[PDB]
Amino acid sequence: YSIMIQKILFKDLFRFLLVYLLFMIGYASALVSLLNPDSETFSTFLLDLFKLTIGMGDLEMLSSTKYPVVFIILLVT
Amino acid sequence: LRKAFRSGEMVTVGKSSDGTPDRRWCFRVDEVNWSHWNQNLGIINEDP
Amino acid sequence: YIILTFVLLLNMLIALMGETVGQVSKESKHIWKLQWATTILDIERSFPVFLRKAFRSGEMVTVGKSSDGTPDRRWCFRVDEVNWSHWNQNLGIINEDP
Amino acid sequence: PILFDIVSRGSTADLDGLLPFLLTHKKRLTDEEFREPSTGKTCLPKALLNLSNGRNDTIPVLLDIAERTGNMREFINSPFRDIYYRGQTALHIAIERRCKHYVELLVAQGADVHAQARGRFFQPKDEGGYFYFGELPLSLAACTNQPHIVNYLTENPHKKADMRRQDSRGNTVLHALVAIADNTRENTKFVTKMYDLLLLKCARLFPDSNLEAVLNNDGLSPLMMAAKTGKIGIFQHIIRREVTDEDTRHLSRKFKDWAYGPVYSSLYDLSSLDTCGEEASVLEILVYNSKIENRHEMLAVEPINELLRDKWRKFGAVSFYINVVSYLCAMVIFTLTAYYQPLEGTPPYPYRTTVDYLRLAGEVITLFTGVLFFFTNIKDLFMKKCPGVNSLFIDGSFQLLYFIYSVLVIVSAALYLAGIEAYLAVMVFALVLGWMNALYFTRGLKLTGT
Amino acid sequence: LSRKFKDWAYGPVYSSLYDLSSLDTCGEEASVLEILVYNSKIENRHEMLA
Ligand SMILES: CC(C)(O)c1cnc(N2C[C@@]3(CCC[C@](C)(Cn4cnc5ccc(C#N)cc54)C3)OC2=O)cn1
Repeated sequence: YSIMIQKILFKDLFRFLLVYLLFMIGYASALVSLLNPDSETFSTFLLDLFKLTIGMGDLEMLSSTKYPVVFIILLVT
Repeated sequence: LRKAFRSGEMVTVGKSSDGTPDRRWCFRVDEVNWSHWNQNLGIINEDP
Repeated sequence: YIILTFVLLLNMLIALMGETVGQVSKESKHIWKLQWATTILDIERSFPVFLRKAFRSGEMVTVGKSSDGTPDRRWCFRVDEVNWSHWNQNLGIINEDP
Repeated sequence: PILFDIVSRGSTADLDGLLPFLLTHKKRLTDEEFREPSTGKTCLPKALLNLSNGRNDTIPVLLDIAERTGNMREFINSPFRDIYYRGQTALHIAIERRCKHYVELLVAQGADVHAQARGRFFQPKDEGGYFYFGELPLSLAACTNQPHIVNYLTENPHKKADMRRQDSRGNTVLHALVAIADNTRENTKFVTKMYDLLLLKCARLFPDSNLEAVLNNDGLSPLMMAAKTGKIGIFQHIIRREVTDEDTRHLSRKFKDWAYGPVYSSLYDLSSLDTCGEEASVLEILVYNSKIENRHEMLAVEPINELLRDKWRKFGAVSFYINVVSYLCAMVIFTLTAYYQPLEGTPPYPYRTTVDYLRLAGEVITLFTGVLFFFTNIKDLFMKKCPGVNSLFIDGSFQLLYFIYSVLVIVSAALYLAGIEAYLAVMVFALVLGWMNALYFTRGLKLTGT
Repeated sequence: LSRKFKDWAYGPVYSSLYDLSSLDTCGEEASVLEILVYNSKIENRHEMLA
């Protein structure tokens, strides 16, 4: 079991983290570039996006700034 | 309708005990073999 | 509704489990190899002809006299091996020196 | 009716009347009255098909009557007319039945040893036919594994069928031998033997020419033809062949450079494998146009895997990594340009501030990258044929996605021209698709490629 | 009294043809195929059908 934990932590966990970070950074740029009003607000909205990932969020926040439809499709994807 | 859409040919195999034709509904399959050379031959059509 | 949705999830899990993985463990290697080779060839074709000629694999070895005694001068590519079974069976005909 | 039965049972006895009759009535055996309306089959093919224990007593008598009646020539080589067997000659039947004695007896009197059997029946299996043997008597003898008939046909005092002749398709005896080549042992075992036999014989007879350098109508050659058709048994045999005899050692493709104890350094000829975009290298055809099922095994032959690895090391890794870095930087610039866009105002915006100049540089470089992606992908897609299933996973999907992303950027430009609301609808999709596409470059690393 | 004949041949291409006098009868004489697909033994049907 110790061998299993070590190999799971090292071999593929970082691989998954790299891919996951790739998609996360792409979506962060895409999502925040659409918003119309700045680094502090970027942090708040990134935290909100992470909250939506965990399963709790504010519906009005997503539809706060224009184009609700594209936001819905982006979040679904 | 089933008779109209019947698989196979109306091939004739050969003369019967009294010389009458067989005329049996058959279904052809073909193969490629490189091992046994000119072993036996096609007895029916005698032409591809 | 909920139970059947769970059943669909379970069924999808099983199908990915056996049929997909058994085949993947073998097919992924070959598909990746094909992708690697085709990217190599694409990178080659990107370069101009003269640059490709400059980066040409293999030697300019001469094999021997032709029918009229002229040299072959064929672009070859050497590979070497170690064999302990067949001893001094034939010999190197070209360099005649390692 | 009568004569066909007489000849069909091998009845030599019942041809007494025939010779007086033909002279008496000014008739010949090749006249239309004696031939099948459907196929035009004359007496001789009928006799050769109805062989009794390998020997029919009427072939010599028919030939004797034919010459005595004045028209041997028109008789020995009379083709079939039905579309299904067009061009087939009595010589084809003699060779196919595997009787050397009748092929000799038939060519001795003037049988055309070059007549082509090109009817629908004698076509590649993919084109509505059950046997394609090269469309020629010598190709028929070689393709049905009768080495003795080939040895006789090439060398006989009457008339010799040279090995360099091409059929209607352009296929020489070697393309024909590749065409029937299969990956079963029972097939390859004799395909390779006959291939080597014919090659050495043609080289010895005609020294200057190389039989393997004759291309068909499609521009392929026996090796290049076996590359894109999926024939390992003959493909690797051609690559690894070495001829020890000093007379014809020059037509070999694997030589032994040097040795010292248990260390043998040999060296393969890549005259055709790697040509550098001059003579349609075999490698490109093997990697693009080959058969998907067996490509993985064609690419593992002895001098090809090492060649690809060497090319990767020499110029493959650095260029790929430089490509990855450039793409990632371009997308970082695209993301930065998207983020800094002032959402207040209808474009085009006035570019006056240095930040506005930076944004304009980002905007223009984005379009340059988009048109570049359009340019190179369209070139690739036009260059390569449209793929199907089992090839989409290799590369198709990525050029599809790259095209979609480029199209999205192009439409983003048009909208940005006039419509304030429109252009932002899909320019974000552009970023999403681009970051999805960045997954392409994981193929360099095997762990990420899988 | 045979049920598989050899139609024709040319080199390494042999075309034979099976008799289906009883396999496929078109609902007249209790075809073997229907009995094999419905009434047969479940354990070995997969192999009878090959
Ligand atoms: C950043 C920059 C400018 O260097 C760059 C380079 N390539 C692309 N791609 C990548 C790609 C993806 C799909 C397969 C393609 C068409 C195969 N393919 C066709 N021609 C090639 C040349 C080199 C390579 C490599 N390595 C692959 C090639 C390549 O389509 C693009 O546009 C994008 N940006």
